[PDB]
Amino acid sequence: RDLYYNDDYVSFLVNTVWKITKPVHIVDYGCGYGYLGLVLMPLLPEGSKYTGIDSGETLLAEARELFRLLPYDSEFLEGDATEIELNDKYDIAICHAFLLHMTTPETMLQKMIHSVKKGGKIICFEPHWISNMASYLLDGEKQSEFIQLGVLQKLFESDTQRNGKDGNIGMKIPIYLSELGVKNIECRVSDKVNFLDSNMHHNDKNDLYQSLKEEGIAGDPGDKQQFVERLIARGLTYDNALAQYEAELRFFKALHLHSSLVYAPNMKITFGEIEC
Amino acid sequence: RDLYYNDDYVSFLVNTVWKITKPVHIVDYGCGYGYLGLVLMPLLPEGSKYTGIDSGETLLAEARELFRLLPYDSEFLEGDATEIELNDKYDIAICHAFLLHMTTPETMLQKMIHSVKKGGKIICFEPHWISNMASYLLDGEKQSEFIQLGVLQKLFESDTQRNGKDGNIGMKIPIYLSELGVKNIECRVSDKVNFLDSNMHHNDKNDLYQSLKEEGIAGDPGDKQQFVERLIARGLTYDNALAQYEAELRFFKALHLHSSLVYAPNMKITFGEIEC
Ligand SMILES: Nc1ncnc2c1ncn2[C@H]1O[C@H](CSCC[C@H](N)C(=O)O)[C@@H](O)[C@H]1O
Ligand SMILES: Nc1ncnc2c1ncn2[C@H]1O[C@H](CSCC[C@H](N)C(=O)O)[C@@H](O)[C@H]1O
Repeated sequence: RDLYYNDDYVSFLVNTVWKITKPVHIVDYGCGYGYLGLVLMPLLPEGSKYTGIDSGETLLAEARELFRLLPYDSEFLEGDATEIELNDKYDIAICHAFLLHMTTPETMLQKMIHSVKKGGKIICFEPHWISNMASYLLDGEKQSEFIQLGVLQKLFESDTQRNGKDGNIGMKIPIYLSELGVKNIECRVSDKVNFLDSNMHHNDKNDLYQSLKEEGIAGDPGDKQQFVERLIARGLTYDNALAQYEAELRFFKALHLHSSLVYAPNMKITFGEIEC
Repeated sequence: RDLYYNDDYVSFLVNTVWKITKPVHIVDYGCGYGYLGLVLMPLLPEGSKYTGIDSGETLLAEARELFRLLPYDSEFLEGDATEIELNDKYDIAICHAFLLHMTTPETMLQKMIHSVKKGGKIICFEPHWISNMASYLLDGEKQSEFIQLGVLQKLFESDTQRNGKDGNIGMKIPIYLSELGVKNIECRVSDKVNFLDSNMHHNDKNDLYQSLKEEGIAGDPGDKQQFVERLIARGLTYDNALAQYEAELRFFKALHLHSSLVYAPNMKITFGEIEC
């Protein structure tokens, strides 16, 4: 949450850009444990309703227990978002890091749109891995030493061509929304930038490091052979998978609590309106 | 201007993030024709003073004529920003796409800081070419086809190692500011995303295309031989310079008025405070 979005910036989107003043009925697809709800409900007009959809039974159990303690009206539906049939029309349909797992993104977006009432809105929070990866700066190390953008670029394109899952879908949402007839389409990059400051000595700096590691940043690549073979099987040559391995190994050994790291997740927020 | 920043987002930074309520005395280094002033003065408290510094005589002539028609108190000083000696202390020292042209960024930043009064602020608007380049999506084309991130990554790192000019300095400002003792350092990514919509048929869509081209997006690479030799001389191999050429040629031929393009300049806005 606090690693991808600034609290003040999300409030900016809600109150200034989207100008939401009246309570809204929102549906969140692939809500997980209700992340997007924990982010937006506090900023939405009092009286707003939050409905999350997810197939993970355990996830919904955590979500329910989590929102049980909150003063927000929230409900969670268990079911396959690609087949679930809703009976109501919502003011806003949203999702966070959901569409990138869909083999047929456009279709799922189509379904989300159909669940929105005329004059309603659709907001998608999706990542753009390639811009995310290019948004790294490690003091004392050349980016190309621990991040092979060229290899990553080919790798993410290959995976998408295979199963269909698009890790860079965040920048394509505007186009999918356009083809689907959505109006007033606009995309925005979360303004969030994380800065692990080597000269900041405070508990907050230590907490940021913990969050970074819990997110898997600069994780151990593991067994070299399994790694190279795993990548080669995804559409990469041997010299590419190797360069990638040595790159990840370098990052694993270079990053530590005392380091200076600047990172902008580059999350993509696309929204548009449903033709009245 | 409108290609790199959203009007509402800049106002957000001024009023909500920086919370500037009292009129401020700001100095802009390498102001060019006064771009940053045309952007911030309208949003700053009435009574604010704008002072720009630049070595380009013609540039300052245009700036003066441009601000002559405006209701903002503005003055332009002609001189080398790396040697100019100011007699006053400013509330805020700023710059836009200036530090990337400095061979010794840290030193110039040091000078900017010295021109700021205790309790004052320093705001730097600098680019991050690599994240800018990775932030491209062209419908109907694979990013790796018209943009070689791997080559660009090596290329920009090489240039920096040579003359010292850093095209990716935007993400390093926080670190330079940290070493210089600046407090409350925070970086933000402009939330701007340009979307040339193939399904939008309106004069605004045509204007966006014009702006994109005037900025040099997808420009003709020119003579193949001169191009490859030019890059090789900058620290790249032959197979890299060639891949780069064919990449730029593809973009030049693929992008047109009817295309769907999504682009997030990824400008980096770093700011901090001078200890008082
Ligand atoms: N057909 C489907 N229906 C519902 N959920 C699905 C799905 N296919 C994949 N998912 C899932 O989609 C979610 C996306 S990952 C987590 C998303 C959540 N909004 C967050 O940002 O934390 C997972 O929790 C997982 O259960
Ligand atoms: N030592 C120096 N003193 C003043 N200007 C300098 C300089 N070294 C380079 N420059 C310049 O720095 C500027 C940076 S490019 C333009 C910056 C302007 N803020 C804009 O965004 O439009 C140029 O106008 C050029 O004149």
